[PDB]
Amino acid sequence: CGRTSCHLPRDVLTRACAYQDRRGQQRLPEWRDPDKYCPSYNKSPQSNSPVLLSRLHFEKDADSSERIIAPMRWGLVPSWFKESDPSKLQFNTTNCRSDTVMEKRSFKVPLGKGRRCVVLADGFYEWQRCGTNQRQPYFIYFPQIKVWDNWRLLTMAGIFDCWEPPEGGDVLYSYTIITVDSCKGLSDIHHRMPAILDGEEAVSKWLDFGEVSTQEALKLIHPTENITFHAVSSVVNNSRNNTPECLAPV
Amino acid sequence: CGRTSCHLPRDVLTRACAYQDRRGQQRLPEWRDPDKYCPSYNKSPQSNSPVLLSRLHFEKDADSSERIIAPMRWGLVPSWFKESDPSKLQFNTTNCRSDTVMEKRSFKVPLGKGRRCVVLADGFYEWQRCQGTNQRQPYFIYFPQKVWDNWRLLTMAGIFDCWEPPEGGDVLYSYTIITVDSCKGLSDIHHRMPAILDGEEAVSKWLDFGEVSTQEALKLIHPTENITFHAVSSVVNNSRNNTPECLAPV
DNA sequence: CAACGTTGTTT
DNA sequence: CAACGTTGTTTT
Repeated sequence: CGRTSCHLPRDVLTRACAYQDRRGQQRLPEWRDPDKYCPSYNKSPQSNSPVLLSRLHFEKDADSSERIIAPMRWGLVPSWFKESDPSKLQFNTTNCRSDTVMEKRSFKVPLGKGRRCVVLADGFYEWQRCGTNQRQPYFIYFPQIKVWDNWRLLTMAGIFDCWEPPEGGDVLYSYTIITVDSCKGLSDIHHRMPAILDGEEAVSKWLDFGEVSTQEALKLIHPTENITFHAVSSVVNNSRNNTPECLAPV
Repeated sequence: CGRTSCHLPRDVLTRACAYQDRRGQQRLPEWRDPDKYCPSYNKSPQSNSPVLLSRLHFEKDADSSERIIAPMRWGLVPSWFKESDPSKLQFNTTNCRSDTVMEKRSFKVPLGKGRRCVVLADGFYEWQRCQGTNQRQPYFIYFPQKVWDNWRLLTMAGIFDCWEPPEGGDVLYSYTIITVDSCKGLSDIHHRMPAILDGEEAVSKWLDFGEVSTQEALKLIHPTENITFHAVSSVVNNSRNNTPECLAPV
């Protein structure tokens, strides 16, 4: 997808990410770079979103089932990118097609290093081509079986890479969201949907690059029907608008 | 090492190579190209020395435990060598480090074709760096045993290759002697020593590429303490000198 | 990390 | 040779 919501405050988001480690012990993920978390109802590519990844990416002797939550830049910048401005990337890595993921060098190399991450969101927006060229926006989320008390975060399959700015600076962590065919439920809205990891097991297996090979992890990548949506107002169309009105029903 | 002695006449050398085949039957090895054996007390790289190798290198239906003795050129000339004069080779292949042998493509490829051979010598010379001068002291180094009646030949682990002169001629067979760390007994003389195969079992297993894989053969390659030496005169320093005086004690 | 262009070794 | 080290555009 091309737009998400991820508005919850840091403390609330962290509690909504409670998980069981490989011994069945309930835990919260540990933050890296929490100050780069910027809550918004209206996230575009080139902004930072919180993602889950295995602690083994940061500590050599770590339990790969332990989770880090870290803000990462949406728009995978390949490790080999030669220019000094990540936004000057000449091709689009907002998304990564599931069907070609192991063929494309921007995605296959980091995937092969185990750089699998789970992109968090309240949900994603998608636009239906209406006739006129005016498109209708939808907010799309897990069914929620106030509402933001115990909201179920959407967990999208991503790949990340690490890029050292040639002229010096912090290693950039950036991600792409894997896309698949839209399920029947969404097929009238759009032809594509994100690779959604539905439940603790799918999330754990996507993250655990120490225990779960690329072949096994890619079996988790497919359309899913376990999703709902409502139409929203035009307010979300302008990426500068960050209000509860962006995902409010009409 | 960089210098050996191999001075015994062809008939005496062949009797000193008595071995048991795979049925326990005592045999002498069979010569190829005996006329290329030129006995000397003072052998340098690019000269020919007799080596043992499996008969299976020469006959498709042979008992791989049967041994050929054949003169080969010291200084492995890789099969890929493109120039017409083998002495133009820009790499020194007198020796092959045990620790990196599987990383070095000039040694790994022939090793993988089973081109393992046992380099024969009376013994080898090594030069000791004596602190406070650049004048080095030479030693003759041999198996523990005037004494040329029943002398025990030194049996060093070698790899060989086959090079066709591009402009035509006989296939060249050339060898490298594998090197390892010097044992404690020799550590004051030099930091390196040849890979010595101590006894009939080590020799048989190094030769038998039909029955003993690369992994198993490489377990035979290590420092050994079963070695003695004496200092010799400067006469051996000049590689043109071929006299009994080269390995005579002082 | 599959494709591709280069190089090969020790004291 | 063939094993090395080096290279590198993507989606709706």
